[PDB]
Amino acid sequence: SFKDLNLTDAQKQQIREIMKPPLEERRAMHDIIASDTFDKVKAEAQIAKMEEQRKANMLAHMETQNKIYNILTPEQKKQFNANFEKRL
Amino acid sequence: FKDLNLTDAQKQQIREIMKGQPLEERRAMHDIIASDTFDKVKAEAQIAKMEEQRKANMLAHMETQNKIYNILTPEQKKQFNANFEKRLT
Ligand SMILES: [Cl-]
Ligand SMILES: [Cl-]
Ligand SMILES: [Zn+2]
Ligand SMILES: [Zn+2]
Ligand SMILES: [Zn+2]
Ligand SMILES: [Zn+2]
Ligand SMILES: [Zn+2]
Ligand SMILES: [Zn+2]
Ligand SMILES: [Zn+2]
Ligand SMILES: [Zn+2]
Ligand SMILES: [Zn+2]
Ligand SMILES: [Zn+2]
Ligand SMILES: [Zn+2]
Ligand SMILES: [Zn+2]
Ligand SMILES: [Zn+2]
Ligand SMILES: [Zn+2]
Ligand SMILES: [Zn+2]
Repeated sequence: SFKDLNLTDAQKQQIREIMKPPLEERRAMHDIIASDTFDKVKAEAQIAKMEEQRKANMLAHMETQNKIYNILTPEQKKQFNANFEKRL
Repeated sequence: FKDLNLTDAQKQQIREIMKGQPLEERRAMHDIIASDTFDKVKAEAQIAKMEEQRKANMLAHMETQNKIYNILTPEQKKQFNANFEKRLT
């Protein structure tokens, strides 16, 4: 939550600079779920299918969040970390 | 939408299904984000570790939903399947 940190105008521009759900996966889950048996082998295959895309997405997310973290003041960092701890 | 008109035997059964069917990953993520530099190889390791938990969580979720689907009447399964198309998890 980067909104409730009282971002300065410079920080808002910096975040803009930094920042610049497939139905296939649902249909595969549906085929596993709507069946008269639970096929664990087929489910594990399903779960693993978009491993690479997940990796790319989560690396992008974590890098972006790290970049934004590092434009914060020490006061804002403490708030961001406190918020991080009180969520899950 | 649980607009499926669940039999008390069905609901009893569902609760039973659910009854049957952590922090480390989060703190590691936190420590990657709250770091002076982004460490890609470390982030990749965190992501790979999270794939373990995701597989456990997804298998339990699909198994649970499958068990539910199979306590349903033909008309309720049609409805369950229609609801499925509108949902995202
Ligand atoms: Cl679907
Ligand atoms: Cl944490
Ligand atoms: Zn700039
Ligand atoms: Zn579907
Ligand atoms: Zn199908
Ligand atoms: Zn199979
Ligand atoms: Zn396995
Ligand atoms: Zn793999
Ligand atoms: Zn790769
Ligand atoms: Zn993101
Ligand atoms: Zn996040
Ligand atoms: Zn980058
Ligand atoms: Zn430092
Ligand atoms: Zn495993
Ligand atoms: Zn679940
Ligand atoms: Zn089981
Ligand atoms: Zn679901």
